[PDB]
Amino acid sequence: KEYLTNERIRAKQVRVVGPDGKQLGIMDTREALRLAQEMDLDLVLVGPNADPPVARIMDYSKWRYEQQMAEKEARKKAKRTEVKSIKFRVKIDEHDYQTKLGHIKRFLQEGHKVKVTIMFRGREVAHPELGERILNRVTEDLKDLAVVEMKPEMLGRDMNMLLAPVKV
Amino acid sequence: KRQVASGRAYIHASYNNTIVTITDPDGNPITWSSGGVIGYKGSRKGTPYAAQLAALDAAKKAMAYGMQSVDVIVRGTGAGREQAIRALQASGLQVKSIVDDTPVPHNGCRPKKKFRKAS
Amino acid sequence: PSRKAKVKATLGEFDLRDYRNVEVLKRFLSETGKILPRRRTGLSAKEQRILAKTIKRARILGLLPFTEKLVRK
Amino acid sequence: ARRRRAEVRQLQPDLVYGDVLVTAFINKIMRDGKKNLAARIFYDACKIIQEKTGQEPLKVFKQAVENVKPRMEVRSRRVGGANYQVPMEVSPRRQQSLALRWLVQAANQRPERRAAVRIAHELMDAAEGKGGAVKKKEDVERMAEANRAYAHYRW
RNA sequence: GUGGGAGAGGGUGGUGGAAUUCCCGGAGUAGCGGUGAAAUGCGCAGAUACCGGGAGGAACGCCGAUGGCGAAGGCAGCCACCUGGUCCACCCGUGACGCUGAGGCGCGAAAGCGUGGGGAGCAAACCGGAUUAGAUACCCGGGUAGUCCACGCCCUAAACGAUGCGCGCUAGGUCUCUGGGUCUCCUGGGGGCCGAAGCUAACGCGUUAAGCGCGCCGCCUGGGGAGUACGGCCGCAAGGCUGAAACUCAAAGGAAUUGACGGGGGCCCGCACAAGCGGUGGAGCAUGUGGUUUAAUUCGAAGCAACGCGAAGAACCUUAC
RNA sequence: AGGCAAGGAGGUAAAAAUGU
Ligand SMILES: [Mg+2]
Ligand SMILES: [Mg+2]
Ligand SMILES: [Mg+2]
Ligand SMILES: [Mg+2]
Ligand SMILES: [Mg+2]
Ligand SMILES: [Mg+2]
Ligand SMILES: [Mg+2]
Ligand SMILES: [Mg+2]
Ligand SMILES: [Mg+2]
Ligand SMILES: [Mg+2]
Ligand SMILES: [Mg+2]
Ligand SMILES: [Mg+2]
Ligand SMILES: [Mg+2]
Ligand SMILES: [Mg+2]
Ligand SMILES: [Mg+2]
Ligand SMILES: [Mg+2]
Ligand SMILES: [Mg+2]
Ligand SMILES: [Mg+2]
Ligand SMILES: [Mg+2]
Ligand SMILES: [Mg+2]
Ligand SMILES: [Mg+2]
Ligand SMILES: [Mg+2]
Ligand SMILES: [Mg+2]
Ligand SMILES: [Mg+2]
Ligand SMILES: [Mg+2]
Ligand SMILES: [Mg+2]
Repeated sequence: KEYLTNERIRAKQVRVVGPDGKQLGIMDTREALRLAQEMDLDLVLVGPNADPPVARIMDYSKWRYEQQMAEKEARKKAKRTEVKSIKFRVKIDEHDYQTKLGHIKRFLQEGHKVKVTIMFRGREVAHPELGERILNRVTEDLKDLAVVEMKPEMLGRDMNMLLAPVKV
Repeated sequence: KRQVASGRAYIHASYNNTIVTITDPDGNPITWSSGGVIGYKGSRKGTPYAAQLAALDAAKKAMAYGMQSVDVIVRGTGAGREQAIRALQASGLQVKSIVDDTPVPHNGCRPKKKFRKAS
Repeated sequence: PSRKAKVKATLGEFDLRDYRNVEVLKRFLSETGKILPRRRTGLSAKEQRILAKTIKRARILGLLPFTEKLVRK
Repeated sequence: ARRRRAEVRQLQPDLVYGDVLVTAFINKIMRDGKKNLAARIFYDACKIIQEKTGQEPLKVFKQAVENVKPRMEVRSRRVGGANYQVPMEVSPRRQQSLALRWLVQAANQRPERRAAVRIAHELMDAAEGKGGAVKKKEDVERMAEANRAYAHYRW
């Protein structure tokens, strides 16, 4: 990633590439340094791997900045949309359920993938009939906004689903 | 490639990063060192050690321009302003006086809600 | 609890209101351009207040320092 | 610990020479609690030293001890969330003990066959300014220079 | 009245630096900023940090108080002007002119709204990021209104000393500010703290009474319902003031006191961790259990404090299966 | 040099829905 500029270079003969891409040849490192000084720029060791080290008369700092920007871009087109969870229950009544649904819808609209999970507690024996039914109802409610990425999965004292947005 | 031998040492000290600028006697700076400059990023940026490192780096840079005769001024307070000062003293640069000039308002505007709750 | 010397007890006879008398007024200002407390001057409250006012007046004129810089630290 | 300062045990001094440090070293060497086996081992080491590097075998030991001694040490502390390697100063006795331990470790971390010989070799190395124990000491010192960072977190 | 005095009392006209942002100028380079961490956010069109100057708007650091003022809301750079209150000494003048105050008229923080301006910061809403099960929130990055001013309007509030105003009486102290004095101590007016009596549900209060009285005014008659509905009035709107009942419950409360609790703290201790030596896990077996298999794997023991335990002796016996 | 304190700092304090 990071290289050796001007004075940090101790290897004696360097291959000198120019500001846009000016091939000046296998030259003295001192000569390269001098050239860099002349153009108000820096000779940066861009390949310590090839034929008598590949060194670039560039604004080192500028290049670094560019690289940083690129990296930032890479981590800003890697998408902020992740997995939003919502923990339901057994004896869920109406208004609260609707609120939950609304929340889910909002999340979907934003772009997210949704861990839809029913927290069980007491009996968790009559669980699938009610919990599963609830889940089914939820799915039905979101048939145009949501697609079922994965079907009910009981792990702990709970069962999880996940729902993905219908069209990207 | 300009060279000076003399000037000031403005240590802006914030809790997130202690930044050190070195200036010529006129007030026109030669170099500066910070926390991202000693690689450190985020939390350590304001850790006293980082400040010390920055100070050292700044001193080194100054030395690459012949500087010795150094007046030192600190502004605000960070984790190591004192640490930075100590580092500078150690370095081998003729430390004339270390002077406090915090940018403290004479009852200025409304501070941000963090620097509010002070009443 | 403050008691080394007092700026009233070190200073003799002087009028308070006269801001022009600046060096005598330079003793109640801190090393930084800041006023010393009641427990540093030695005055009565009224007197202290008057002194403060005078200092302010002086500042407005300019004679005495407004804010300065501590040394060594 | 909590109440009193938990005193250091003053050992019975050496049966042949006359120094407590030597006794301590012997004890350190000793595993399973077999003093007579490892005391003999120590004596053998001494003899070896006398033979090869033409010197009294107490002075050499002392030199070795001096060489392996740390002055700056590294502790572990949780502050804020993360753990920080904290550099701090050692009290003389403790430092000596540490050095002894290191020496013992080095003696056990060598490639040759017999117990005494290895020990002797390690001692010689320590005296010289190299070996295993010395390297360890150096490493420790370095750690208390790459992490002189978190020195203001004084214990 | 005279003679004084304290004061951020208020209003009008100014101005003084610190700060901040913003603009130009420089010099200077790879990051600043942010945090429990970080991420957006800005930065090579050169940002941050540093000096020069300007542009502005706010708000007054130190003094600064546990202080001073006002009737209350409130009030702080300094000046000038206009001006309120008040406090004292002379006891000089008047001769009960007083005290309160239903209504009334005024004032009335902050937000709010209308009209015009200005607008630096801060910053509801709002847009971002994290944080998270969720985040419409605490935390950061911006960001409108608004904050500021002029004119109007609003009128509420923990508009609290949760104590109406007035006088008299009833131990002191102590600290504070302010005045006069025959000024190491008195005597007046404020502000605090400790307390005699007494009082109080207790907490507390205690010459600044919640004590004794008297004067007048304001409310109050369980809570919730409910400051809501209704009407009425006010207001550009928001709302306000004024103010129920049906029903409902047998409470709602306050003080204190135990105890318990607290992601309150302090003081301690324990092989608790550190400092150190040696292990367990990993290997094999030994055993005891869980599980599973079985005709039955007898039963119990259950985190610590069940698990080489009851079993300190299972081939039969023991032994219950 | 010690004894108490006032201030200025600068660190810690920041993370917790599941039963019979
Ligand atoms: Mg008069
Ligand atoms: Mg510029
Ligand atoms: Mg008379
Ligand atoms: Mg008469
Ligand atoms: Mg009246
Ligand atoms: Mg009225
Ligand atoms: Mg902001
Ligand atoms: Mg978010
Ligand atoms: Mg958000
Ligand atoms: Mg914000
Ligand atoms: Mg307005
Ligand atoms: Mg109002
Ligand atoms: Mg109050
Ligand atoms: Mg109030
Ligand atoms: Mg009230
Ligand atoms: Mg008053
Ligand atoms: Mg009084
Ligand atoms: Mg009594
Ligand atoms: Mg009392
Ligand atoms: Mg009294
Ligand atoms: Mg009462
Ligand atoms: Mg209301
Ligand atoms: Mg109505
Ligand atoms: Mg109670
Ligand atoms: Mg209690
Ligand atoms: Mg442990």
